[PDB]
Amino acid sequence: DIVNRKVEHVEIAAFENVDGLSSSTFLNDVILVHQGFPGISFSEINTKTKFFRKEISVPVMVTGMTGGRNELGRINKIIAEVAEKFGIPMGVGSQRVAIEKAEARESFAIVRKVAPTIPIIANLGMPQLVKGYGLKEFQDAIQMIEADAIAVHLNPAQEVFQPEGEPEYQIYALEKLRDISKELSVPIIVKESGNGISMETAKLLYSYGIKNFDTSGQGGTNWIAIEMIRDIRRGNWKAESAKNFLDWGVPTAASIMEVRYSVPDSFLVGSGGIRSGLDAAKAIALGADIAGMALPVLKSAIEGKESLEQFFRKIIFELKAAMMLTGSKDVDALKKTSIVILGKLKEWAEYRGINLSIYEKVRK
Amino acid sequence: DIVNRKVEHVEIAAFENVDGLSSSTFLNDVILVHQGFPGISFSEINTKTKFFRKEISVPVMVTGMTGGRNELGRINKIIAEVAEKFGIPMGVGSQRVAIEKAEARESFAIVRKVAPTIPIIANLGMPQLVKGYGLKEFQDAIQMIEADAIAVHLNPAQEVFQPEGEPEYQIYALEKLRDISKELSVPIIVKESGNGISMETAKLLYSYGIKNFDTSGQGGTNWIAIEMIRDIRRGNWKAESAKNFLDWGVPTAASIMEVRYSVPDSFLVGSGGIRSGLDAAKAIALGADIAGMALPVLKSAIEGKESLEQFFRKIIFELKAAMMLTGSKDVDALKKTSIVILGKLKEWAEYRGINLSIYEKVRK
Amino acid sequence: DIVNRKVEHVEIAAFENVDGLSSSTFLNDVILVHQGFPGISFSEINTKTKFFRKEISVPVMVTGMTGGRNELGRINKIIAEVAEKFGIPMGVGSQRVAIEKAEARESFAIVRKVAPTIPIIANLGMPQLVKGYGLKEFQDAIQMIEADAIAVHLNPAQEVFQPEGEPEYQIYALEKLRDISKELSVPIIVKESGNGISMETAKLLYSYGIKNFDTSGQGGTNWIAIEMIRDIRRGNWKAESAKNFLDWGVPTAASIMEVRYSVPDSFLVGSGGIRSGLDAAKAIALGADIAGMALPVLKSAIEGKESLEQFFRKIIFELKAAMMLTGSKDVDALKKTSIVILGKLKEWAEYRGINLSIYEKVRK
Amino acid sequence: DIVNRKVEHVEIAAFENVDGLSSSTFLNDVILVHQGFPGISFSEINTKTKFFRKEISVPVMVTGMTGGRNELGRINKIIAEVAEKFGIPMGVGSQRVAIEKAEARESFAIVRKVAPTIPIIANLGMPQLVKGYGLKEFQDAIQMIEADAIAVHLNPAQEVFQPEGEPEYQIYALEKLRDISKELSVPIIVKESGNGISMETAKLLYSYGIKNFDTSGQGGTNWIAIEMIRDIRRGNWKAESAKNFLDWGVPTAASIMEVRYSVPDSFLVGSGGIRSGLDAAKAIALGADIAGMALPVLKSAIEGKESLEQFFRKIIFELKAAMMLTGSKDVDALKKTSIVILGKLKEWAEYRGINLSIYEKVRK
Ligand SMILES: Cc1cc2c(cc1C)N(C[C@H](O)[C@H](O)[C@H](O)COP(=O)(O)O)c1[nH]c(=O)[nH]c(=O)c1N2
Ligand SMILES: Cc1cc2c(cc1C)N(C[C@H](O)[C@H](O)[C@H](O)COP(=O)(O)O)c1[nH]c(=O)[nH]c(=O)c1N2
Ligand SMILES: Cc1cc2c(cc1C)N(C[C@H](O)[C@H](O)[C@H](O)COP(=O)(O)O)c1[nH]c(=O)[nH]c(=O)c1N2
Ligand SMILES: Cc1cc2c(cc1C)N(C[C@H](O)[C@H](O)[C@H](O)COP(=O)(O)O)c1[nH]c(=O)[nH]c(=O)c1N2
Ligand code: DMA
Ligand code: DMA
Ligand code: DMA
Ligand code: DMA
Ligand SMILES: [Mg+2]
Ligand SMILES: [Mg+2]
Ligand SMILES: [Mg+2]
Ligand SMILES: [Mg+2]
Repeated sequence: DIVNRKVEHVEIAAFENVDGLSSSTFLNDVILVHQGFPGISFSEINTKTKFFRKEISVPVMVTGMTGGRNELGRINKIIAEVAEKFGIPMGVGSQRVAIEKAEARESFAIVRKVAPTIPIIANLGMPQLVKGYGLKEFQDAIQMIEADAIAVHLNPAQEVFQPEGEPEYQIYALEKLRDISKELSVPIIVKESGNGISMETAKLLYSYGIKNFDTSGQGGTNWIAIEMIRDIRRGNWKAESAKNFLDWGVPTAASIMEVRYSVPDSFLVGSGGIRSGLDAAKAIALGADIAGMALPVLKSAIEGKESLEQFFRKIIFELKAAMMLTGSKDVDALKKTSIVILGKLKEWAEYRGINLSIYEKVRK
Repeated sequence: DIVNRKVEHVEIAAFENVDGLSSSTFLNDVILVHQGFPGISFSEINTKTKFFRKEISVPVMVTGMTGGRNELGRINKIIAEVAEKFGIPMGVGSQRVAIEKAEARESFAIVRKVAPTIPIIANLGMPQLVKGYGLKEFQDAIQMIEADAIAVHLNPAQEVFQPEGEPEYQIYALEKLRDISKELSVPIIVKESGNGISMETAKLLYSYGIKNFDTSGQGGTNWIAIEMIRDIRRGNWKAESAKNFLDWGVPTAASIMEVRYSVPDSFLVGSGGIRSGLDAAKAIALGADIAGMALPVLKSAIEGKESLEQFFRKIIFELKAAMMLTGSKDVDALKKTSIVILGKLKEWAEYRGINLSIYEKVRK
Repeated sequence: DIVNRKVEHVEIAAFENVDGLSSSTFLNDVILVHQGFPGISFSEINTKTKFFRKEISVPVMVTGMTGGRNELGRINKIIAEVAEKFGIPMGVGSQRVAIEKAEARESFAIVRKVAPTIPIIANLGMPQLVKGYGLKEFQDAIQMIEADAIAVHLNPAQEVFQPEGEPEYQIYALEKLRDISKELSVPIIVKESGNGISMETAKLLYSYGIKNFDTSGQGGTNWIAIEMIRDIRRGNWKAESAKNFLDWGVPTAASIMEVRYSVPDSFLVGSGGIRSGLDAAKAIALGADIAGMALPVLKSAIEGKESLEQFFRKIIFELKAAMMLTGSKDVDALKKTSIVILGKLKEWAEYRGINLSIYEKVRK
Repeated sequence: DIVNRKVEHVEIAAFENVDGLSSSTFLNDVILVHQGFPGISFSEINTKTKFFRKEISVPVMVTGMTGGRNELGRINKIIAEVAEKFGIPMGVGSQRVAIEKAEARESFAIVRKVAPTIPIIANLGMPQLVKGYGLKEFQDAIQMIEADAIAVHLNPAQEVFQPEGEPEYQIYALEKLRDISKELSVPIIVKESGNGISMETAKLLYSYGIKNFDTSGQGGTNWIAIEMIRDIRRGNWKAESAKNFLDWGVPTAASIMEVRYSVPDSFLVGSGGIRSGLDAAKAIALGADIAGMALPVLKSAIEGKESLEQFFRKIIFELKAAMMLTGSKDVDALKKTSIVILGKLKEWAEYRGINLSIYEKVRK
């Protein structure tokens, strides 16, 4: 039944109009300054970077999406086996369903079988921490796929408009998280799910010992939109309310600035509407350590293994083109390449007290 | 015959194209900062607030609209009985017509019969104070519905383009108002009617002892548009002039900033184009104490009692969603939640001498 | 054949698409702050103002347009006789044609016959001052209509794209103008013709003793557009060049700011795209002493005497509405009423060194 | 093969939709302030200016485009013979092809035969300097057309998306360039090719002794677009990546500011999307010494000799009109005429540390 929500999610995300629906990443307001004389050759560009204790080929990850049933597991298999081939890390979808029903454990375990070397990242929802999940459930999720880290997702926006949502985010869940990090063998990433991390949220999380964030800003997959659709589907009256919140949240680019600025030493994934290597480059240049993608990976994986390899090839090339044309020989150079910030993103930062000068210093 | 204007008003407002016609609230320029970790549960959100001496369930009021005849009174009945059920305060329409003709007194009295506990707010027009209304007419309007307060409306824009308008706002009417507040048992609210309160007007009113304002800014019901339509209807030449003034006035959001800034200790209703709980939340967060609605309430009440209950349910839910997602446990927290101010609203405030730093201080 | 240009001008201006073609007044960037409590009555609004030695009913003038032939003179008759009735001043079109051919003298003389009391303003082009016009031609034009002042028009943009244009503006023409003002019985106004006065131009003119300006900015009648059309009409290749300059010039609102700021004690007419009393009010509020109109007056006059009276009635009413709603009892109050300056106009002023604070001081 | 790319380039540029495709020059953000009193006559406007050791009639050049085959040479012949007639300098296309195959030497040599007096500018690509071109190849290209200077083009963006591109820009190529300037009889100009020169690139080039730049910014011919088309044409997968980079680069206007600001004493050609004399005037006023055009010259030359003479006539007239209407008697006056900078260009400059005050000083 929760496994039904799992298929509905994938089905709506893949085939319905929810990518950037009434939302914006603000990435249009970010411009990488072209360098007519790059000072490097294309083939000497090096895209390698660290991902905790491992090394990855490209500063891009597939962020968690699905699992919990068979056709969901065979998607996870396609994603993971291609991810392995390209040396890029992969998060799995929420593992709640695999703690609840043991038949679902396979659709997540397949990932480590077929991707033995890349970082794999586990996934559990924050609301579970208030509803009695603790150290052992976390250890289960982790060692079920031999995870290199665990992602705890923030989705209060989604839970609110969900027909069946559990919108409970009592502060005590953070005390519990902080305790679970005491004795977890792997690091915790806190990620949003299409609505973005603000500087108040980041600072709070940091004050409880969280050092790794994933922006998941608005302008990508619109989870409010997805739940609106589920609501329309069962004539649930919340549908119309959801419509009014379609553009709620921190746009991805704003979130990257906000997190980097408020917690300078963070490890930061810039995600939420990354659709090209150009988007990925902007996010990294803007302040992220790596870029994250979900929806476009799903869409390719559904079409098949080679479709997804073609996709990763395209992303990688686009990224390298952006690096080439900014004179960035490696990921570190990209992180400090010249940018222009315009428009609504500029106004956002100004109002939010982000000093553009001290910001430029912090991102390098 | 003035009872004809009363039906025409309702008929045009309800069924013709006048909501936000060529006008804007500037509320698009206000963004509530999403909090991925709210720190509260949805069901522990408390929406209660004070409304003078009484307590109300939700920081929302129905602002005055109509009365003066029978089908107008049965609308007032539907509005008031639903308002009672939800614990939200209700203003009645201008009571001039009930001071003039005694047959109209019923269409206002019904309100207190069917809504014994919520705050009810009386209504008289400012131009009447120049045309010989005084303490007794005020007391009449008040005790005719056992009002908890009286709203005196400013409508010079409307009076100008009205075919039959009385555009007289001599300063002496304020001396009279100030004298009437001497010996009125209830407080006075001064409200606009679709064209907004500026800081010059607020400061003037304050200097005469008025402490409670209702912004009624542009971007909602367009009263200049309504009178243009009445003018077109009787081939009155003023119709075309009215067309040129369709976007005249202070946008709601600007007005809320202006009044809060210029009179910090005011009790402020933020109204004019509030159409969702999101709009209500923005207005409160921006600086209002409560949000006010008229037109969408009318439209639902015309459709029937349950239609209106469905409407209030939707508004309330939307509001609580906004509170949830900003980590606002109660109305006070919402009043000091994080916002972003962009675009034309920002330019408006900057030009008008509204220091954004001292503004942030004042709203908290 | 210069009398042919005269008819072509009127015919194109009246019946072809040239009003605000690709141009803008920037008046949308000027907002008059609505006053919910005006503090005055509509009927006590006084619209009288000085126009040199005379007094006029309304702070509006009809700026010069035509004359030089019979159907042109009967337009001038309609304009002047209605202008007399309303107590508003009128400029005539360029009188070159009446100095050249004596048969054309009637189409200008009719104006003083039918309008004995209002200020009448003569008209000669600046390029004539380089081509041997002097004190006597000026005196001729003046006493031919018993002018209360003479307007000398700047039209280099127009002359450039004119098929037959004389684009000669040698500095020496100013020495000559300065000398002609020595012994002229009436004041000189220098006006543009759809392309606006900059602060460099105003300062220069001032340094030669000119104290009265008429902005005639872009966003109204587009003279480059008119000459483009004349060019298209005789397959003259300049047509396409003219197309590229369609938005050349200082927008009216920018010009008003520029002239007022650079020459604070100037008498300033704000003209170029004034189409409503609202436009007129904005121009005056912005810094003009009076507002000027040409094209919409032509269009009405062509339709007939009563059509034009209806037009002036509409303009006057609109103006008084703007005054009413800003609490402006008279023209002086309007000149210092509260405004907001946004958008492109704001950027224009900032770049041009117009300090917004010292500007606010100067306009009062 | 390489001579095929040469024809394809011309064919796509001339007949396909690639001029300003998804790109912008930002020239809309530059406004020349109109002067109602120019202070000059149109016929006394002098458009002469220096181009290294020679004098040219107009501050405009034809920047390099083509050559390498016969129908390409007869285009070069039309361009050069008209350029001679008008006294405007002409760059040739890349001469790589004429170093490689001797049959191609004629299509470049024709230029000096038919244009004996104007400056002719040679052309070689930067990537050739890493691939073993040196002093002798440069001297070949130079004396093959008796060049007055040599342009070395930067095209890394193009090389990246080219199906057959050589994206190699190792720093060592600059050491080589700097050495080649040791013993070249003529000056070197470094030009981009549709993607613009940034201040980092300019400063770097300057630090290696380069003093002459050609902005070739985005908003004109879109070379990424051209290669996308070549890619689509051979089902090369890069096509879709190129689509994501269609608006990559420094807009022309931004580039002119950037180069002028970062290297004040530079000789600067402002090119990339110059389509009218108005565009040319803006570029010069903005900070360029001369304006450069390519695509519109190609398009006319393809139509024939007289078509191209008509084109240069139109450009020249437009330029003089702009000069007239800003009171610019000569090129120097235009270089210091009054401008307004708005919009996205303003934001670009502000973020990039271009102080608008010190900028105004530098451009005069
Ligand atoms: C079908 C599907 C299902 C999920 C998601 C995505 C999709 C499309 N995402 C959210 C995802 O990781 C990401 O943060 C956002 O979707 C924004 O990225 P994109 O815009 O999709 O690239 C997600 N996040 C998470 O932490 N737990 C979950 O189980 C899921 N579920
Ligand atoms: C039919 C109708 C009639 C009235 C009104 C409204 C409507 C729709 N409103 C104005 C109202 O209280 C409010 O200030 C504005 O309409 C802006 O709010 P909305 O945009 O309608 O939510 C109103 N105001 C008032 O003070 N006296 C009046 O009698 C009325 N009349
Ligand atoms: C038919 C016609 C002919 C003329 C004009 C206008 C029209 C429409 N105007 C220009 C006019 O006075 C004014 O400055 C501009 O037209 C801008 O005002 P409007 O936009 O027309 O209100 C004008 N100006 C002038 O000084 N001498 C002239 O003879 C004329 N000729
Ligand atoms: C057909 C064709 C071919 C070339 C070019 C252009 C065209 C249209 N241009 C680029 C040109 O000089 C200029 O920098 C850009 O095209 C921008 O100017 P326009 O937007 O074309 O005016 C060019 N540049 C260069 O340095 N070497 C080359 O051989 C060519 N090739
Ligand atoms: C984008 C996202 C976080 C999806 C999972 O949410 P959910 O509440 O359906 O899953 P679970 O309840 O298993 O966390
Ligand atoms: C928005 C508003 C005040 C409507 C009532 O106007 P009116 O002029 O019909 O009211 P009254 O009955 O007080 O004249
Ligand atoms: C707008 C304007 C100034 C029109 C008169 O121009 P013109 O050149 O036709 O008139 P004249 O030849 O009389 O200067
Ligand atoms: C715009 C431009 C530089 C076109 C020539 O590119 P190319 O790579 O064909 O030049 P080359 O012949 O030097 O490789
Ligand atoms: Mg959950
Ligand atoms: Mg009334
Ligand atoms: Mg003339
Ligand atoms: Mg090459």
